Amino acid sequence: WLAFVLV
Amino acid sequence: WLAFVLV
Amino acid sequence: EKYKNILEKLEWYKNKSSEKYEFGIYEIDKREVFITTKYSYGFVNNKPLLPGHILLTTLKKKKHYNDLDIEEIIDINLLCNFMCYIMGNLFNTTDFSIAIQDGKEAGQTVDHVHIHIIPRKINDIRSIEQMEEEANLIKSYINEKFS
Amino acid sequence: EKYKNILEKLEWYKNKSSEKYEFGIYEIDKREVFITTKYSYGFVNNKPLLPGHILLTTLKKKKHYNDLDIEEIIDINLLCNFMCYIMGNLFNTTDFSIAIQDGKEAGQTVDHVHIHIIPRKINDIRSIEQMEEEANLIKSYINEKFS
Ligand SMILES: [Cl-]
Ligand SMILES: [Cl-]
Repeated sequence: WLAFVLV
Repeated sequence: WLAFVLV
Repeated sequence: EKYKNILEKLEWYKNKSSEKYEFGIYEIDKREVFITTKYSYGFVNNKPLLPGHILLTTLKKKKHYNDLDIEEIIDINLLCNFMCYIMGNLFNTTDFSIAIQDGKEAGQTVDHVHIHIIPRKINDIRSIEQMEEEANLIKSYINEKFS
Repeated sequence: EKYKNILEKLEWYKNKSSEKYEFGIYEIDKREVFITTKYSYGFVNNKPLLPGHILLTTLKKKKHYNDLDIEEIIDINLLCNFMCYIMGNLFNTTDFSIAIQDGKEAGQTVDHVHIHIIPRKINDIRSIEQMEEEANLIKSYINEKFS
């Protein structure tokens, strides 16, 4: 979170 | 991947 | 035998359930739950990022991953591996995004440890009806293959 | 005692090492490794997304999470929980992004199961020197607190 799946 | 951390 | 052995470690049996399913301040409808283990449960996501997006959480409300006891860490992680196998067979994929948003600054919105399992494919809100249907498909498959 | 108990389960001891560290087709320099267990190892990331970004992988090359044996699943996951505790103490945070890119369509670039642990804070390439320094800080802390 919040730039890719799942960060 | 590729829209949040870490997806 | 690998997955049957995991289910034995998770103390699973067909129709195993909990009287209530707490997730943070929220309560999960029993119709949305596809598996219950000694320490954890799996339920379909009401706001999936992609199809087959599921959640695994502890039966006991614990905020951070480091609040879990050794037995809970093993339980939730063996369930995760088992569910990637099941979802793999159901959604016809070998690829998954697996993640824990361990804390507010990691994007956690519900104060209760949970693992996201998201099936993935090339270039990839839900009603109780759709959720019950999805949970039923998962539960039915587990029952068919594992007794 | 919780973390000491995990280390006993991981069969860890101060200075435990492996003769070689394989990661997919790549080889990890021993200077970048901060912990070795019965089935896994932890190493500093050469391309961190944020400070303290570390990787955990299996000593045996296995592509998918579902290729792991029960003992390996337990080992890598107990190490993950242990490392969130250590990194939490070192980077002064309680929040982490924990993730597995399980397959090419989940963004996996190295064909070997690995867990990403990324310390997180509000509104958040490396040389062998910086990497050795970071791995040394982690290894030194584990040694100091756990014998
Ligand atoms: Cl909550
Ligand atoms: Cl590779």
